[PDB]
Amino acid sequence: VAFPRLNALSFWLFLFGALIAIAGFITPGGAADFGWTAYSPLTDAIHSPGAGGDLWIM
Amino acid sequence: WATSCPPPRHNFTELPRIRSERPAFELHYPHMVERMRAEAHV
Amino acid sequence: VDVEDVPSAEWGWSHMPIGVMHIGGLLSAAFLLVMMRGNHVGHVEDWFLIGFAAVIVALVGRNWWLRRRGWIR
Amino acid sequence: QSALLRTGKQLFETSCVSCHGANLQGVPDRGPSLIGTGEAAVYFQVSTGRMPAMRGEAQAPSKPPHFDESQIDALGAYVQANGGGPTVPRDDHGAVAQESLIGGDVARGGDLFRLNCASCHNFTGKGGALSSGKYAPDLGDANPAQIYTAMLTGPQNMPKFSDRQLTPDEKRDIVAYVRESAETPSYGGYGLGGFGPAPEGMAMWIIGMVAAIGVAMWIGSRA
Amino acid sequence: NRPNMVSVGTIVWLSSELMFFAGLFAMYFTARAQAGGAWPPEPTELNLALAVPVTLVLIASSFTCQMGVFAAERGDVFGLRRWYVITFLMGLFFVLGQGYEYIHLVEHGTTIPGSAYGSVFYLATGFHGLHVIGGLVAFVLLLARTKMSKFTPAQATAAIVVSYYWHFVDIVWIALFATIYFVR
Amino acid sequence: ADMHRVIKRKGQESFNFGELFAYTKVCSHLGCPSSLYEQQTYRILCPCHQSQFDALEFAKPIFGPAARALAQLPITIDEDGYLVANGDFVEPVGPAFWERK
Amino acid sequence: MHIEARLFEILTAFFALAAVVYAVLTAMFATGGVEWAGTTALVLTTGLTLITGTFFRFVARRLDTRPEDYEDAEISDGAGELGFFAPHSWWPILISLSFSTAAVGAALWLPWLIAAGVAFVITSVCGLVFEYYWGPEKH
Amino acid sequence: PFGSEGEFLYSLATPLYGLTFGLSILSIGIGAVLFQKKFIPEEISVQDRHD
Amino acid sequence: DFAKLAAAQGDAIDSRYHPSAAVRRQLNKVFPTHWSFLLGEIALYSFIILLLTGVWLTLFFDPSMAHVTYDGVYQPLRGVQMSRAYETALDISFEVRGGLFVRQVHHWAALMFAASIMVHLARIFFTGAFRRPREANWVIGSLLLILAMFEGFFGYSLPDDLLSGTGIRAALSGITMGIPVIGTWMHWALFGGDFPGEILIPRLYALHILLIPGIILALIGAHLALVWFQKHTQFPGPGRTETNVVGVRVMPVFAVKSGAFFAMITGVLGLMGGLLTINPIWNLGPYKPSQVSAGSQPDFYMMWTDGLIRLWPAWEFYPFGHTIPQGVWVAVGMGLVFALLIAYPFIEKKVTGDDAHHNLLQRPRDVPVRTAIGSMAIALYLLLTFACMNDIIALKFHISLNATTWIGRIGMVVLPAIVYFVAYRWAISLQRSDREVLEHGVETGIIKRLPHGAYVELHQPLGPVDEHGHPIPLEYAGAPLPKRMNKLGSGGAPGTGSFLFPDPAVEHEALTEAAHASEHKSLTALKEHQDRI
Ligand SMILES: CCCCCCCCCCCCCCCC(=O)OC[C@H]1O[C@H](O[C@@H]2[C@H](O)[C@@H](O)[C@H](O)[C@@H](O[C@H]3O[C@H](CO)[C@@H](O)[C@H](O)[C@@H]3O)[C@@H]2OP(=O)(O)OC[C@@H](COC(=O)CCCCCCCC[C@H](C)CCCCCCCC)OC(=O)CCCCCCCCCCCCCCC)[C@@H](O)[C@@H](O)[C@@H]1O
Ligand SMILES: CCCCCCCCCCCCCCCC(=O)OC[C@H]1O[C@H](O[C@@H]2[C@H](O)[C@@H](O)[C@H](O)[C@@H](O[C@H]3O[C@H](CO)[C@@H](O)[C@H](O)[C@@H]3O)[C@@H]2OP(=O)(O)OC[C@@H](COC(=O)CCCCCCCC[C@H](C)CCCCCCCC)OC(=O)CCCCCCCCCCCCCCC)[C@@H](O)[C@@H](O)[C@@H]1O
Ligand SMILES: CC(C)=CCC/C(C)=C/CC/C(C)=C/CC/C(C)=C/CC/C(C)=C\CC/C(C)=C/CC/C(C)=C/CC/C(C)=C/CC/C(C)=C/CC1=C(C)C(=O)c2ccccc2C1=O
Ligand code: HEC
Ligand code: HEM
Ligand code: HEM
Ligand SMILES: CCCCCCCCCCCCCC(=O)O[C@H](COC(=O)CCCCCCCCCCC)COP(=O)(O)O
Ligand code: FES
Repeated sequence: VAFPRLNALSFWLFLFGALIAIAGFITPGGAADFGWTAYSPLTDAIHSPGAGGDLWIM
Repeated sequence: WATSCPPPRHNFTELPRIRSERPAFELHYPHMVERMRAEAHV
Repeated sequence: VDVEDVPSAEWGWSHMPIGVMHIGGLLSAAFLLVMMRGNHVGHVEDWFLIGFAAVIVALVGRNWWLRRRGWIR
Repeated sequence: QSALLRTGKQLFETSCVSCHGANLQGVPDRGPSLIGTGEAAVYFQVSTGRMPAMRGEAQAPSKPPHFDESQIDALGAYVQANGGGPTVPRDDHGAVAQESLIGGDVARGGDLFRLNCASCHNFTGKGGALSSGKYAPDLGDANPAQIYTAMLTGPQNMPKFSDRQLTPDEKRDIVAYVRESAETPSYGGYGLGGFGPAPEGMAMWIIGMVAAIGVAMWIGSRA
Repeated sequence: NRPNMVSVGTIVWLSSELMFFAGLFAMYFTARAQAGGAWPPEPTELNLALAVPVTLVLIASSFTCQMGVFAAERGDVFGLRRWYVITFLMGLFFVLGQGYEYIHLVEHGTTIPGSAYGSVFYLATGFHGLHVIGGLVAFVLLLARTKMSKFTPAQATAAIVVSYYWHFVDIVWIALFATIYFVR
Repeated sequence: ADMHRVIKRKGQESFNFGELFAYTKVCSHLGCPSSLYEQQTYRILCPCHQSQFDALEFAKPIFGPAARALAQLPITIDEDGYLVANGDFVEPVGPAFWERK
Repeated sequence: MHIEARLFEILTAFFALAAVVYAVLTAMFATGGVEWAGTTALVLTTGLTLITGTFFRFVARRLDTRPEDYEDAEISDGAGELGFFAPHSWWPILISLSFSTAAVGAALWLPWLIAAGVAFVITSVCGLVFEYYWGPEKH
Repeated sequence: PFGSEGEFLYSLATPLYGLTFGLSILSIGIGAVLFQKKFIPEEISVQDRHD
Repeated sequence: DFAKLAAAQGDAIDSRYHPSAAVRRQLNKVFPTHWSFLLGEIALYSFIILLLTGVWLTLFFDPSMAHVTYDGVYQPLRGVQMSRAYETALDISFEVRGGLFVRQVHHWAALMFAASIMVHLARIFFTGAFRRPREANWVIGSLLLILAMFEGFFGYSLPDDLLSGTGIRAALSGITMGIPVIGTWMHWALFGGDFPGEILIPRLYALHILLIPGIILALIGAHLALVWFQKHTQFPGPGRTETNVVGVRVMPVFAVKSGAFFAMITGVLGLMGGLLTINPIWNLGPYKPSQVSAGSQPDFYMMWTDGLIRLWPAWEFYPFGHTIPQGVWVAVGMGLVFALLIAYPFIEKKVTGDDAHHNLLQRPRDVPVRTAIGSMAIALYLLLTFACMNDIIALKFHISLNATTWIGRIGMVVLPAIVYFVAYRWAISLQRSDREVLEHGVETGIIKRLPHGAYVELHQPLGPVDEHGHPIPLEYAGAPLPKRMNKLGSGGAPGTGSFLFPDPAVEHEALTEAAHASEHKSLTALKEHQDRI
């Protein structure tokens, strides 16, 4: 491929981003619970306060 | 399909002549190339 | 160990006997099972202890069986 | 005021009934009775945004408020009319008291805070973990009235401190200590969060030791 | 006789990074359509006595960057270093001028929590400023690499693609400056 | 409303004055003030090594390194209505030692 | 590489037409007028394909036919060095761990963790960018 | 004390002590490292252990 | 003048003490220049800074447990009852100009001392530097680490604030009294009675400023003398043998480097002392047994012990009317850990059977079992250390506190096993990566298409080649192998000048030619020495 190290970086970014989003399940409240589409204002800090939603976003 | 299973580190110890979108087929069945050009259109 | 398995086998300590690791796995599993004895009232952690112990016993048993049958050395 | 009472009921009906009931009696396994919790409980729970709650878990978090000051007064008046209870301290103009709640004896406040509060909130109100998913939060954002009503009403798992257990002057000393330990700068450099040994040991390893090893690598050779 | 691979990759990525700013422009225009006649609303008083000189400095940094590119294509590592140091200083000046504008806007009551206008203004201009900071980091890293080995064509290609990024940042700023300070 | 859930310890059935209970604030594990009192769970949490004691079941440990319950103080009131102790602890207070029980 | 430019120019034609049509059709007989989010997105999608297509079209008219652009090129036309392709590196996983540190810091709003993650990112990206340019150690 | 006019300047006293002390001896150390690396002759010496 | 004075003083010294030969032997001593051989002197310099700042602190500190009423400037504690120790610790940080800075430099230096000892221990263990003839000096170092841990603990216990007093009540008082048969007697010998008493802080002060630091100083002297007269180990490399030392002489290069490193370590610790708050005891209050705060961590070098207390289950025994409480396990555990650390060289020579003299180090990849064991030990240490901070982690990172306890409990068994397996395979994998370069040369990253369409990567051989052109396979020699062509000089040099302006071309040419000639001469010198021996 044109950029072998960028290719490796893309894979590792996939893996660690997916692990960050799934780690919501190890919090007490749990993971994101506002759907994969994440409609507003259900996703705002007033209506989804947990850390699961923020971990999902990042 | 014109290289080994698995491919080497840099994928190719040689390349065939590329004249269509079926280069491995033409590599493995040269006798068919003429037919492939003749029969291509209904 | 042979140098085909550990290339620097003559430069350092390269072999740990398999019995040490098999017995250590079994004892670690047994230790996970003995922490079910405690003051805790929930059982979520009991299931986690049982699962980790089961995985350890399965890995030890697979390794032991495959060495006995000659599939790994 | 009848207008304030009907506005509070009107706000309550499309925000709080699903969990607390139409008559403020509670909905079982969903939310408790509000009878006798008082205006002070409403003020604390709604002005810090904890109410309305969004789900059941270990602990309901604070979040941006869903109502403004007059709506909070209306809701508190409506709840007060059903059972009474404690009220939020006011000033001369009838506003929620903030500055007059700062007591004059911060040394007594610190001694009282360390006896009654630091077990759950830490030496300087930085927060601390509780049993299973719960936690006493960082105290650095609460205004004086929020601190006062938090002591007065005993939220979630926080003990309730009555005006007989901690008199109003003791509470004002405590709020003075809480506010001043939040606004005082660090004296010896960057405060590192105020938790002590754990962030200090993190700073040694990631700053001091990394610097020392990098300098050693620069001075020394490889291979 | 063949495309510069690093160049094409950089151009392709920059075109993608245009869509990121598309999202922020959409946020800005949605908030502006809901303004109700007051845009910017009180108390926000934008001042062009400071935005304009900062904009002009950022534009002139593009000419200095292009001069560095000409030196690099010429094989002159020292001319490249001089022009890229000048460009770095000018972009740093842009960042500081933006920060000073931010500070004066915050004191008069235009903040992210304060109003919808503050939210869009600060996300748009602040993400652009973050892109500028990333470009300054890129200048620093490129200039350090020219001291590491001899000046090869690959090193000159690296300079060229860093300049592609800098021109993208400048043009995005021109678009943001036109829509915020004149199409109010 | 929670008084029906209280389980008494043998020898300590009358140590409470109605709905007032008194336990030692000294943790039985290693002596820290075990004073993180959760009113809804009725859980006493020790900040030092995370022992948890069930206030409704005579401060019996339910989590952590503590194996022993917190000692209960018997309490009552006097003629003026002030809370007073109704005797001593019936067991030694604080961390254990070789000589104990 | 004229086909490469043509692909993006064709996409550009469609995207520009769609953007203009959508803006005009929502300005007229659509509630609220111009739908700004979708119009902006379509205009800048057009811009994306325009940037890439213009770059390819400028590149194509410079260089004459490559062996991959030539209908009856021989395999031996492509003999010689291709370029540099990194043989190995552990810097990509360090960059992703650093960026994930900063992301966890932003998710939980821990400013010190965000600072540490940004510092890690800068160090890891320097490690990647310098990997094939550090000279020998000097003594 | 808290909320006084002098509290901010007081809060920088110890930081300034550490910045001026730490920088000073830090800079002398750097300068001496550079002098060794750039001016003192490069050397390779071999000693017999006799151990 | 300045030269005649030096000759006159030199002759006066030599006529009176005749030290010329011994001094010259010290000037000609050769030290290897490896970056990791500088790890021990970070610990030495931290100890020196600790001595200087500690002497400064003893001029102001009153370690009395006598209770007084605070009369100082710190308004949030006015009128509060406290010990004289807490009183004078506050007086240092508020009433003595520079006292807070000195105190913070002392505490940061203590943290750097412990961390340096840990990292230096890791080098010693993973490179095999403990092997004979150097077993005793590993033992001396092990004792130094234990003494440093307890010295730092006693030191931060001295101010008698709430946090450190909570640490004293649980660890020093609770665990001690829990000890079977002799527990309570040890407690009453140490405290003079029950906790807290009136003698504890003065006694700890005496232990902390004189007795323990004197033992540490004696042990450090023995340690450095053993290193000096046993002649430091080295890594395998060109010209390096079991019987020589390759490096630089003391005079002047090693002396200059050591002095400059000392100055830079001092600078870092001084920047930390006046840029980062450590232990702001006025925020904590004086110690009272009725009070406590969330987050009762010790300094990091003690955390693992505290972590062990947090993780071990509530297992107790009650034989014949007696009590063996939970803390006894921790005590035993600590002893076991220390006994395993001191005894490791003899354990490994018993297991491996290797009892040979060793002056050449092992690369950690080449001893895969010991590397796996040390990685396993570091994994356990980190798990216990983070278990100690489990409450802080629960608050900041949104994990149930109960869950953190169980993660630590299960991970205490599982994480070291996983780490052992991974580290073992990783070490052998690095061995294979070295072998690859030995048979094929350095992958340059340049791909080439042959006329028939093959893709080949260009390799740079590290030795002689064939008539076909492939390299002759080289033998591994225990030394690192280059893997980047730029590290072999392929990148060249930019071009002489300032950063912005070039020098005259003739200067650049002369400088580059001289540099290449010098590098070639150095390589040739090492090569011919190697060929001769
Ligand atoms: C995935 C791989 C495996 C196969 C595929 C999938 C397997 C998983 C399936 C598990 C299904 C679980 C149920 C899901 C729903 C759920 O969410 O839960 C329900 C409820 O539960 C609790 O209520 C209990 C009751 O329902 C209430 O009626 C009651 O009142 C309450 O009473 C408590 O509380 C009271 C005060 O309130 C006290 O009065 C009272 O005394 C008590 O304490 C109860 O609670 P309690 O018993 O604590 O917990 C128990 C809960 C809690 O959930 C759980 O399953 C716990 C989670 C278990 C996690 C399993 C870990 C697996 C190990 C790892 C894989 C190891 C590593 C390997 C990795 C890779 C390996 C490769 C190298 O049920 C269970 O365990 C179910 C039993 C079976 C679990 C499965 C075990 C399988 C492993 C064994 C074999 C080994 C593997 C083979 C290897 C070769 C409360 O929480 C409630 O809120 C909650 O609502
Ligand atoms: C060899 C060199 C050695 C020397 C190194 C020196 C470096 C340190 C700096 C030097 C010190 C300056 C001189 C004098 C001190 C000073 O003048 O100081 C002012 C005040 O400052 C803090 O006040 C914050 C606000 O100003 C107050 O308004 C607010 O009240 C206060 O709030 C606290 O108190 C409240 C009670 O009221 C609570 O409510 C509340 O919650 C909280 O506790 C605040 O504090 P806080 O949030 O702590 O810090 C936040 C910091 C931000 O973080 C920091 O920079 C800390 C950095 C050091 C920490 C290092 C941690 C390392 C982690 C590990 C690596 C982990 C990862 C490893 C695992 C990975 C896993 C993968 C496998 O602010 C910011 O700048 C944010 C914006 C950007 C930050 C950048 C600044 C510098 C670094 C930037 C790095 C590059 C890019 C930019 C980053 C964004 C408090 O201290 C106050 O006492 C203090 O008064
Ligand atoms: C025994 C025990 C305690 C067990 C619990 C362990 C545990 C589960 C910890 C993880 C907690 C997290 C990170 C929670 C969210 C879930 C999550 C994202 C998990 C990881 C998912 C995953 C593996 C995939 C993504 C890739 C990846 C590896 C992610 C990076 C994870 C990172 C970098 C997180 C940090 C981990 C961690 C526990 C660090 C501790 C840091 C410490 C001890 C710092 C102390 C400290 C604190 C706490 C301050 O408050 C402070 C304030 C001001 C200045 C400084 C500091 C400071 O340094
Ligand atoms: C543990 C049992 C606690 C003790 C003792 C005290 N507090 Fe607390 N507090 C605790 C919790 C679990 C919570 C959160 C409850 C919620 O309903 O979400 C609180 C909350 C507060 C607050 C509100 C903070 C805010 O988010 O800004 C304040 C101001 C507060 N607590 C103060 C406080 C004081 C002064 C205490 C001593 C009397 C005190 N708390 C005791 C847990 C515990
Ligand atoms: C106060 C703590 C310690 C100090 C100040 C200290 C200091 C030093 C120094 C300066 C050296 C020589 C330079 C070097 O290799 O780094 C050294 C060598 C040595 N140290 Fe330490 N040390 C300490 C603790 C330890 C520990 C914990 C161990 C291991 C358990 C240890 C074992 C050794 C050994 C074996 C050597 C000689 C190694 C060799 O020749 O290569 N020391 N020490
Ligand atoms: C191995 C060496 C040492 C270590 C690890 C060490 C560690 C510590 C630590 C962590 C503290 C607490 C600091 C604080 O206030 O925040 C302390 C306090 C103290 N130490 Fe040391 N120390 C060492 C050597 C010495 C020596 C040799 C002296 C005496 C000359 C000394 C004198 C003091 C004094 C007087 C205090 C109390 C005053 C105070 O806390 O501020 N120390 N020590
Ligand atoms: C340490 C205090 C004094 C330091 C001065 C001593 C070192 C210089 C004297 C000798 C060098 C110059 C030539 C010379 O005078 O030759 C001679 C002096 O040196 C000697 O013969 C003995 C010197 C041994 C003492 C050194 C011990 C420690 C010194 C190390 C300090 C870094 C005199 O020359 P001459 O007699 O005229 O041929
Ligand atoms: S002292 Fe209470 S759990 Fe250890």
